[PDB]
Amino acid sequence: RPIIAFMSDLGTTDDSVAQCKGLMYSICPDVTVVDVCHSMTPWDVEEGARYIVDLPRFFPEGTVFATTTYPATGTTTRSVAVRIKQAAKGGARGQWAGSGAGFERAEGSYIYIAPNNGLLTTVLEEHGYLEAYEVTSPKVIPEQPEPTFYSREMVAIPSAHLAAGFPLSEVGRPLEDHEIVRFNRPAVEQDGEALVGVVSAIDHPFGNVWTNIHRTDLEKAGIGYGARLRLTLDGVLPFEAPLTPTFADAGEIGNIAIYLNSRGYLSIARNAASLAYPYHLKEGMSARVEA
Amino acid sequence: RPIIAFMSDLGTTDDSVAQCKGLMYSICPDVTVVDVCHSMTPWDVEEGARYIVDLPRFFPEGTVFATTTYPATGTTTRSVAVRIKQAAKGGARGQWAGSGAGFERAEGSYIYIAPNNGLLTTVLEEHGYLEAYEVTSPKVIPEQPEPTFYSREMVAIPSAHLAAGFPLSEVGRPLEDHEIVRFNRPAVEQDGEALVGVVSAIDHPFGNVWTNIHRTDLEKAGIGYGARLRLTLDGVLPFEAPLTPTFADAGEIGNIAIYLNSRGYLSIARNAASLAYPYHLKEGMSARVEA
Amino acid sequence: RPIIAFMSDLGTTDDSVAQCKGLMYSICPDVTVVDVCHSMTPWDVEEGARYIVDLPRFFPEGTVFATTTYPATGTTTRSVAVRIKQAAKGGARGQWAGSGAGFERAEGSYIYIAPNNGLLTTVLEEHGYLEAYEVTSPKVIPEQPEPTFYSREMVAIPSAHLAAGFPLSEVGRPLEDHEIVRFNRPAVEQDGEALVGVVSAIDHPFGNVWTNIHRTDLEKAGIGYGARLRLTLDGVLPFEAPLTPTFADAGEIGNIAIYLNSRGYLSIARNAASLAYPYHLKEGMSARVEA
Amino acid sequence: RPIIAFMSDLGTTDDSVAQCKGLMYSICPDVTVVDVCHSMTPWDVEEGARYIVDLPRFFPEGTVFATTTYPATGTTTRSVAVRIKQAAKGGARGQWAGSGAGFERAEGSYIYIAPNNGLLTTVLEEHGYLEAYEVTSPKVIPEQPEPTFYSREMVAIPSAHLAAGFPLSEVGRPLEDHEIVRFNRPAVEQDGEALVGVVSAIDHPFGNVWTNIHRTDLEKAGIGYGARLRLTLDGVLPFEAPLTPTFADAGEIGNIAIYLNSRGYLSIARNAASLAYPYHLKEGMSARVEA
Amino acid sequence: RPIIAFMSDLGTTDDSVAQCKGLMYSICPDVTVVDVCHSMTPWDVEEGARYIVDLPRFFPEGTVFATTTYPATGTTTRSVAVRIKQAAKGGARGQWAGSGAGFERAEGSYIYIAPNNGLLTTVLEEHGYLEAYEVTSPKVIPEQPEPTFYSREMVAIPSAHLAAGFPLSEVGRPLEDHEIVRFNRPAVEQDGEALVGVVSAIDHPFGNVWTNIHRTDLEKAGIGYGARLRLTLDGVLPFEAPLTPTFADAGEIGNIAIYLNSRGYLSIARNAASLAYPYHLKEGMSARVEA
Amino acid sequence: RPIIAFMSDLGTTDDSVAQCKGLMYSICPDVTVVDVCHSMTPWDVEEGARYIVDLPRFFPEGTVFATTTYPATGTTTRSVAVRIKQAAKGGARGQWAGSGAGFERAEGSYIYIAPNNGLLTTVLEEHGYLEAYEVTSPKVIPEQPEPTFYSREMVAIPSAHLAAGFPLSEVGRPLEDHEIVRFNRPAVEQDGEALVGVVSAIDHPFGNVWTNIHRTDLEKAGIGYGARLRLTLDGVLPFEAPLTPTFADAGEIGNIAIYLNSRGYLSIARNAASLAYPYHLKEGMSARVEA
Repeated sequence: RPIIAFMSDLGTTDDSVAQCKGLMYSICPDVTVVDVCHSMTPWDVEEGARYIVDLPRFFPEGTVFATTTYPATGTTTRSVAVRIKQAAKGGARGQWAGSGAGFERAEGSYIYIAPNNGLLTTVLEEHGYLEAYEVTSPKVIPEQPEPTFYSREMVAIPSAHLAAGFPLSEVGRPLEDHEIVRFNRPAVEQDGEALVGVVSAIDHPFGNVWTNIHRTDLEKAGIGYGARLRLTLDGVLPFEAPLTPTFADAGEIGNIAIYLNSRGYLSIARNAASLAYPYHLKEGMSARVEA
Repeated sequence: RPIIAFMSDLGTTDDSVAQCKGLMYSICPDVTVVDVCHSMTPWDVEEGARYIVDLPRFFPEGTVFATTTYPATGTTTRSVAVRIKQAAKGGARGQWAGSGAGFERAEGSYIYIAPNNGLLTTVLEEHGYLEAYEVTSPKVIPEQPEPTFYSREMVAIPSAHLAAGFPLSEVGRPLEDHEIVRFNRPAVEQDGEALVGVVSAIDHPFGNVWTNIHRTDLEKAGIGYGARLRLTLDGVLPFEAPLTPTFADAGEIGNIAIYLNSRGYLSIARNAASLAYPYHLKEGMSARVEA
Repeated sequence: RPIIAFMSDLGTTDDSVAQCKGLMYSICPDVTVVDVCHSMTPWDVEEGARYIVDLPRFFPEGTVFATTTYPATGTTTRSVAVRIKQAAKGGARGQWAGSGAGFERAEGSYIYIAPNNGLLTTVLEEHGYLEAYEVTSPKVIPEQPEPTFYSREMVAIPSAHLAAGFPLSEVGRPLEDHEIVRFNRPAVEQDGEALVGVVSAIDHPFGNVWTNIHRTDLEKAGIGYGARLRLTLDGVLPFEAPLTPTFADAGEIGNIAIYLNSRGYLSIARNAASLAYPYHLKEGMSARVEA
Repeated sequence: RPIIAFMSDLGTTDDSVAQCKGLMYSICPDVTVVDVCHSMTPWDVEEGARYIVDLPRFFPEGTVFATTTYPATGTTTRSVAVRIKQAAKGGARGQWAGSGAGFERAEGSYIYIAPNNGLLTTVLEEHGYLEAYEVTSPKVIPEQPEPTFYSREMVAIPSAHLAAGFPLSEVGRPLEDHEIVRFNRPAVEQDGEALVGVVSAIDHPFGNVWTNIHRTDLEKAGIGYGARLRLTLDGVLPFEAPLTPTFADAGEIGNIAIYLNSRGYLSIARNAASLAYPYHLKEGMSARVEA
Repeated sequence: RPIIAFMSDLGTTDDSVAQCKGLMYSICPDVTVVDVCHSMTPWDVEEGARYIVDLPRFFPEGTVFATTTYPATGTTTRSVAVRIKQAAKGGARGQWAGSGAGFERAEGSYIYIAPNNGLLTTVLEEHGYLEAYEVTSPKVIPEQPEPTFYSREMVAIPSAHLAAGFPLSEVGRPLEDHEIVRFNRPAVEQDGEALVGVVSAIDHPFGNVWTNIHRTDLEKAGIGYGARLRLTLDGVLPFEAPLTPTFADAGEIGNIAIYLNSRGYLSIARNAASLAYPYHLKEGMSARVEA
Repeated sequence: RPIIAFMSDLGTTDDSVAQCKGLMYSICPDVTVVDVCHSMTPWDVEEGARYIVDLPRFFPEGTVFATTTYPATGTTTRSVAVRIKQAAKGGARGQWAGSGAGFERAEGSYIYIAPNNGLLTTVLEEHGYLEAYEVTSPKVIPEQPEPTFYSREMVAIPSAHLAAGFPLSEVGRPLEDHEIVRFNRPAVEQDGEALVGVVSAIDHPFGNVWTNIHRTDLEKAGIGYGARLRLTLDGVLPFEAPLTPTFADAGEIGNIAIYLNSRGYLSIARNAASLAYPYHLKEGMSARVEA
């Protein structure tokens, strides 16, 4: 029952993803390929990271995550395959996914194969890893790899091999922690009683506004459900609401809610209407929260 | 060979759909998940209805349709699961689908699971149903559901359990008919010789115009195949043609044709050209027809 | 593991594709359906041909290609099914796809099924074919096809039967080469010591400019890696650079690279930046090249 | 997935069984056919029952037992198809079979199909049944059955339809418990402090002797492990020994051991030597035990 | 879904058959090997013929029949492969096999492969054939065959290739009819109103007596069900019984029945008791029948 | 595609093997179970050895050989699982099995699992081994094994786990060479010019006589094909014939042939007739050869 969950910047308007899928089913005959999304901004490793960090707990043990945008295609720079440690609990609260109490997952049950460009920064940060290797072996990549299509050559093809049970440690040499590339991110800043962050994403197609202020940052200022909040966007736009668990807790359609999203971050939205689209609110704008 | 066909307002640009899927494969490992589409206007129940009403006859018996947009997420509202009666004969004229004489479907062979928010209105009206239940069991939903992601918690997760053979009647108590929320289907109003209707959809990506005027509406006022027809849109733009089967019957590329769509409503289009896009014609415009 | 690769003009915004997939699973329960893409410009056969031509070397032998845009729906015109000859060697060097030396594909291993409207022009040009038949038999198409949906009736349905092992030569009469429709392909013309051509596509979502000038055309001019080049677009915009293997060989992020793409064509791009989008460069602009 | 386990009196020296197996693959192409044995004494239903009573706990759920000796072939009699109740814990202590703590089987997971001549007597005594039906529908048996081959016609063929998923209750009319034939079973009689029974089988190829005296029959006389016992066979030959778990607990090769077999019955044997054969001990000799 | 049905004189007491099977799976991984029998009397082609002649109608179309006893192992003799024409109807009345009306089989649908030593005589007589080839290709046999195991080298290995889809006509040169060895078949002789044949087999494990006098011989003599018959065996045993369809019509257990076996031949037996065994009746004893 | 090849002393007259196969299918649903044989003399390890020693080359790599005769059942004695090194060449010549030049088999591609009672003595001599383990883990055996059926509990069940891909080294502690029991192998003795051995087996159903004098015993003593030989059985029957490759090279049916068998060992037989049976020759009689 092997599965590959597939995330790229290849787009949905041509045959790029199909080329990758064909090779996958060739290497691992009865694999299931699951598309995450393929429409991220090319080269934005920070954005791709967001689409893959919370994946593991939803998926059956032994899932291979094939995640790629490949700015430096055709250079010396290679792919990293890693085995993660803890399929982290996620969510507003911090639980497993599934019916009942949830589906608890065993340690070291997921592999990520990605270019070594920092795409995995937040995966390693939240899940840890037990082992990591550079992907070099003639058995899992082409001997003459196409210079313009490294997602196919250096990610898709070897993810399929992994999926089929080609042993992880046989793909190439082990990498020291310092050889695995990370991007940097400003942390949530404190300002007395105030937390200062950024709008990290607009949640499409709804136009909810996700921040980088996490519950653990909030409850650092002793902030939890019911707290009467002021949340300033773009430095000039206050917004006052109490911290609620959902959209409908604001009353009337169109009314403002400040809440915790399903990845656990502080968000703002309207009840059954768009917040972000009418006022052109954007990823990148400042976000401050206070009691 | 269990199948879940999946429709949502989740979008195609993030990991939301993938999370649902992972759970689907976690619950029912042998399942095939088929995308319907994920790009409907959020909170537009009438639009989502349109994409799910015709599904059943095309699919193998035993298929679960997981269809969701969840405006009321995090509240007390619970999903409804229904066994439909008839896989209604369709086409533009009334038939089974498939090669030969088409594949006949036994009654009672499909299950829809959806928020009780009206999404199933046209499904129930076109197919009828044998049994309906509230989805409340912790055997098929989380004991602790995520307040802002009910499509995943209350539709995706239980559909998989239904797909895997969990007995329909164990998911929760049976619902009486009026407990199933309906949206209103405003009637085609008679004025003189003319039927005062509406454009119910633009058929993308061709840009044909679909109306809410059924054969039995034109039949009620005499109108049938071969009649010369005056259709006015938005109270401004007129068109005139005989009722025909396909777009090429109109003659030259770009010629207007008026027909019955592959589901039986009065439609209009150009031949191998777009009618809607160059004149900015929209869903919601008034549509009047006279002979 | 029979596979169907599916390319249509049906869009990603309604239930059209799902109707096709449903029938595909009804006819051939073990089938794996792989989406190529579904978002081509309606009635742009040259555009669709582009997304299907390079497909075959990537899939396991036996794969059926279901490829469809049906301008002439509901008329006399029937589909053509072809067993191709060579699964060609593609890319900037010309080789097999996959790990190792690649995956060698036996001759006559692939079937295409398409409207006889010229969609398969570059497929027949590049792979050749061994047999070709008109798809007319009631065992493989509906006895009464829906007039306005020929992709479902004349392509998807019979593709599934073919995937299931229905003998190719039984779908209808064999076709002589002259009965298979082609579109015109603009030649490369001469003026001074310069190959004159055209921009054949914008590579989305990167903004890369792909021309129709083949490596074999440059090889006739005496041009391999490292020759300074004057490439003019639209008849006013000039560019200058040597032929290099990848984007990184331009130096600075934003610098011009002139390369051969993963299909083997003269192309122009920016290193980790977009060329086409900022200057509104388009499929169809003149493309003149000189050393 | 689907399994048929087949036990017959057809022998192993001709094509009888292969004619059946071929019909099984014709009807259910995915089936796996497991031979139980085919060499029972023709018309000896007590012997045939022995080879099938303990079958269920060992096989995956859904498995079908095709079990036949048909002395009444060509007459008005029909087979009975039964869904049994519990896969009832077996062995010299009672437990599920398998690695770890064994494999748990849900109730109602198995189907036996057999002539209604008493073959299933001990199956129904030990496992119970939830439902039972006469096999008469022409959907599952030949319209014109071979008169002298009822094993193939009324057992094999319909066994395959059941394995394929035909509804049990659609094979024929339900049977009241009294319509199901049973053979008479020798009771364990009491004579002073002693239990008088019978030799129920010789265990080939080891020459072990099995009696019809159960662990439960012994618990009544206050007999468990380590009790010194005397056993008289055929009315002439006596033996004396304690009750031990295994053969090697007797010491010397060839030493007498008295134990409970893998079904929990009072047995007698020699340690890695044959008891029955040198002495011509036979199924059906009197068997008397006393402390 | 490819199938090999395997009949040999290899015996059941060693690894000989496992050796052939392992090769069979090596060549054709997806294959199902179905045992006919392996216990025939070595070098008795007439007996091996009886076990293979009635096989085709019970098996799915495409079945390869691998049938071998090889007295001439290690010489210049080669195997023969044949495509049979008609999968003949059989049984007491002459019908297709299976439920309902039984499963009709297409012409040209089975392949037999055997040493050219006469084993196929009755097969070719009953079914005819469309093509016959000598088996000599180094693609289907070893380049250096084991001199004493031609059943493995020249039947088992090639059958696997055939079942794998290797083209029949490529195995070697086509054979003319008289190149295929036949053994002599002694005719049933007419004697006034009587028919004079022989006992062709004892039907194990029951000890029913099978003659070579076919139903078409009987009906040519005016004999049919309900005819009062004298059937003299061994010259001196004038049995008397009506020709009845089955054993039970004889009445009491042990009573003599004269019937037509599942091959359509005149037979004699006891109702639920053995005829051959207690009186030592054997293959080769004269059989005369008359009203 | 996993295979268990299965050899035992369980017999074919009851449900013992069926019990083992059901557990095999429970554990590894997609396994194909191949019967070697089940009719060896109980407790005779020398004989079981013979049926398993030549297996490897004929089978697909990854095959698990489940081989068992379990005298010391119920004790502390445990099963040993071994990964062999060399899938040795065999036959008279010394080659690979299969068509063409044969199918070479990679090093360490087969696993044997057997009681530690010496059944593997000849497997390890012929094949070598890379790793050997005591089978003890509750992951691969029952926590409470049935004391009279260790073949099932300690061989069958764990062989299924190994076929299912449970890591070899995790069944229990590694075993040193001297912890692996072997039986005695009294050797071929040189008597000046004579070689003195023993009749190692009578080849059923043919009654050919196999010695333990190998081809290397002969080629070392300058005896190859063509040699005029004197072969003395029982110390008193001095047969005389040339060394030929096959039976038919002796001329007339019934004639005496001295040859090399398919295992490579010196043999005597008749051409198309039995040597052993008429004269009651036996396994264990003396066997002297000389030129």
